[PDB]
Amino acid sequence: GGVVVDPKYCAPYPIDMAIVRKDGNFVITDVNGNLLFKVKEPVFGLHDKRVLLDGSGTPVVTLREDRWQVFRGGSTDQRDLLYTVKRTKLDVFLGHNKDKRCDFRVKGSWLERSCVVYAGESDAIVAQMHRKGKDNFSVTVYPNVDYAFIASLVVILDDVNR
Repeated sequence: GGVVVDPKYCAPYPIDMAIVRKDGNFVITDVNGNLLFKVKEPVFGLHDKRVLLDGSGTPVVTLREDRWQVFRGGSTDQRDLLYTVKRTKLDVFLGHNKDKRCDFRVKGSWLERSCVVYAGESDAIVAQMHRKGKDNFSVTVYPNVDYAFIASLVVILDDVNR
């Protein structure tokens, strides 16, 4: 129940995330510094779409906007819809969920660096933010949890703050 984007983005040990900023084009890498994804606006003069790229520049997911849809790779087609995010904090429904139990939810505060992601029908914590051009927080992704999936929520939490 931890695979959302691709089972390949699921490690057997916890992965700490980090955001670094050099119009929301920034990077999320691990805390040692290795780039996990590059986050960018796909079109100049268009702030409602962002794309997560791996280090080869290949699109992993595309987020398109109080409501966001996240798509496979570099697409915005309904046939590539992975999940929808609705603004206790954020609720996450996978594509097949056409109705009203969340598959995941986000609670806590972005500015307090207390974001925590929970699996719906189990309430298991799958990711946890900790307060520390690096931003003032880390996000631990727990084993077998899809870290590309957690990265978009970070992207979405950052979208709401900005």
